[PDB]
Amino acid sequence: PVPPLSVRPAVVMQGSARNQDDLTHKLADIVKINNQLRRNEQNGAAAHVIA
Amino acid sequence: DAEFDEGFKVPGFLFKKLFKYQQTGVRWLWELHCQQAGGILGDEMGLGKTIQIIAFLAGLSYSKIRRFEGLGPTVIVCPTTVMHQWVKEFHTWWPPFRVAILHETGSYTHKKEKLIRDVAHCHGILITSYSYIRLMQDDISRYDWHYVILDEGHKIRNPNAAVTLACKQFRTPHRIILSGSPMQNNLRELWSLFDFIFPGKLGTLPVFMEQFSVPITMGGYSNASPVQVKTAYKCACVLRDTINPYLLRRMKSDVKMSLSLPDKNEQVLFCRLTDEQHKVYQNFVDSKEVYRILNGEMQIFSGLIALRKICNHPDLFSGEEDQFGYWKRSGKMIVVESLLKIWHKQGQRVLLFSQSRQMLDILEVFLRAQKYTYLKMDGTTTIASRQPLITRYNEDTSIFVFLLTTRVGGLGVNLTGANRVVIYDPDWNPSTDTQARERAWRIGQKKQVTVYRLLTAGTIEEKIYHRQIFKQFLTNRVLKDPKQRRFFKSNDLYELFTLTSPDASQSTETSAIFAGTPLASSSLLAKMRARNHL
DNA sequence: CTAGTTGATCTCATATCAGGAGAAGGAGCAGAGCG
DNA sequence: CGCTCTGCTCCTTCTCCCATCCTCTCGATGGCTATGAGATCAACTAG
Repeated sequence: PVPPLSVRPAVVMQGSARNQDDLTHKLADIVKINNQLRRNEQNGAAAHVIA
Repeated sequence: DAEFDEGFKVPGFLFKKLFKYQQTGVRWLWELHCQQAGGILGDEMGLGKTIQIIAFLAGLSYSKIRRFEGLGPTVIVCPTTVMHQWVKEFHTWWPPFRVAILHETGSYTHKKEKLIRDVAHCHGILITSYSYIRLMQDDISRYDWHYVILDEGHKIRNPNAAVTLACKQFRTPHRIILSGSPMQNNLRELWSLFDFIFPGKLGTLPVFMEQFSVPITMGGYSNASPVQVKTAYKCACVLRDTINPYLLRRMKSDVKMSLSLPDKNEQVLFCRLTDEQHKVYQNFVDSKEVYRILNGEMQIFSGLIALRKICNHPDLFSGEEDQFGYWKRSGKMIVVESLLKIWHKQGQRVLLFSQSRQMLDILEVFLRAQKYTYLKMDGTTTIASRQPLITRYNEDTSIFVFLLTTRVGGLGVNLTGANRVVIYDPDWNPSTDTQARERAWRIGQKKQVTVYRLLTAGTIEEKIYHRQIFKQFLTNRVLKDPKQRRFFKSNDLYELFTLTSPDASQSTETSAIFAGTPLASSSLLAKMRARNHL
C-alpha cells in the first residue's frame, strides 16, 4: 500500500523546487526496483540477478 | 487442380499463378496446418508473401478441410499502411472471402464490437492494426479465431511490449508471421517470435538466452578462446536445426534467376571531424559527465545521445555565415556538400537519410541555403498526405533530393525515381539502415543505385557502425551459416567513450579490423559423437 | 452528416570508552524412565 | 543398554527505553535522462 499525498506532503521551498518526503523517495526506490525486477523476470536475466 | 498428400485441393486457376517458391511456401504452410503448428515466412521483402498466404487460405477454404467446415474466422494483424492493400489482394485473388477492415476509416459505420461479432459469425477475414489488438485485447479474443497472421511480425520483436502480450493472448494453433527479418538486433527477437508461433518449442527465455545467446556472442569475438568459438558453433547449429522446420526463409540468391536485379555498390566514407567539432567532442569525452558515466552514477544513454549529436553537428549539442546549422562546422556536412554538388552536376536524384529529425531540419536549412530543389517527408507530416509527396518525387525529375529519417513511412515506401542514396548517420539497429538502403533499391528500379554511409572516424559513430555490423553478423550466423570468420574484439567493441581520430598515417579502425579483405543406431551415434566433439 | 487537419496521449526503440534490563533461543548436560 | 525427553543453568542475541516545556542561531537541502515514429482519438475547420 502506497499512502496518499497527505501522509507524504511535497513541501514547496522558497522558490519552485518541490521537495518530496522521505516516504516518497523510498517509494521511488521501491517502484524502481519493482519495475526492474518485473522486466528482469519478463526478459533475459540470470537467476542470481533476479535473486 | 494440384493435390497434396492427405488431400488439400488448392485450385488450379490460383495455383498456376504462383511461382515455384510460392508453391513451395504454400506446401510448407499446409504442412504446418496438418501438424497444427505455426511458422515464420521469413522470406525477405519483394518475393511476395501475401500472395502465398491468400493462396493457402483460399485453398484451405475451397478444399473444405476439417471443427470448422473449411476455413474459419482469421485475424490479420498488419501495419495500418498496408491494411487496404490486403483487402484488395483478397478481392482480386479469392473474391468470396468476406474480408473486412477494423479501422476508424473502415466501412462498418457502427459499433466495432458488432463488427467483430458479425465477422466471426460469418467466418470472415478480419484485418486489424497492432494497436487494436493491444487495446481490445480482451474483447477481440473471444470469438474462436482459426488463424492469426501477424504481417510484419517483427512488431513482436520485444518480449516485453504490450503488443507482444496482446498478440500471444490468442488461442489458436495457427500462428503465421510475415517478417522480412525474424531477428534485427539480437536473439531476444528470435525468441519472442518463436514464443508467438509455437509456445513450447524454444524454451523459456532465460533458458534460451543462457543456452544460445551468451555462447554465440561470446564466440562472435576474435579474441575468444578456441573452446568458446567451438561451443558457439555447436550451439548455433542446434538452434538452426531446432528452428529449421518452422522458419521458411529464402534469400535473393536462389530466386535471383527468376527476377531481375540491378547491381548495387556501397561505400562507407570516413569523414574527419572538424577542428571545432573535434574540440567539442574531446571536451565532452574529458568532461566529468563521461567520468560519472564510467562510474555508473549517471545513465550512459544521455552521453550516447550527446556524442551522436556532436558527430552529427556541434550546433545540436552546443545549441552572417554563423546562423543555426552552418554546414561548414561538421565534416559530414562537408562531404554532403561535395556529394550533393557532384550529383546535381551529374543529374542524378538523391535520398538523404538521417536518424535525427533535428539534424534532418538542419539539413533542410542547409539545402535552402543552397539552391537545390527538395522535398521533405518525416513523422511530422500527416499520414493522409504521405502518398502524394512520394508520387510527386517519383513521377518527375524537377525535384532533386528527398529527405527521410530511416524509420518514417510504411515499410518500403516506393521511392524508385531516386538514383543515389546517402545515409547521413548510422543507427544501432542494422535493420533500419538496411531498410534505408533497400527502400531506394527495390523491385522495378531502373538504374544502378549506390549507398554512401557517412561516418566520423574514431568517434561514437564508428562504434555504432561496428555494432551494426556485429549484429548483422550475428543474424547471418544464426540464419544462413554458422561457420564465419571472426571480426571483433570484446573490449574494443564495447568501449565507446573515446576519441582517436585518424591522422592518415595509420589506417582507420574498420580497415584495421577488416585487414584481410528408421535410423540404424550408428548414424544416430555418429551424429551424437560428432556434435559432442565440437 | 464527412473529410481533413491538428493537437494530446500512449506505445516502442536503440544505447551498459562511563547502559541497563528483561525476554527468547539455543546449547551443554544431568538424570530419569523405559523399551 | 542405549535412546528419548525432558527440564535446569549459562551464554547469547535482541530489542526496548531513557523529564517537561520554551527561545534562538546556523548549515544543508536544490534532481535534470533524449529522441522519434505509429496509432487512436477527440476536437476544430471547412465542406
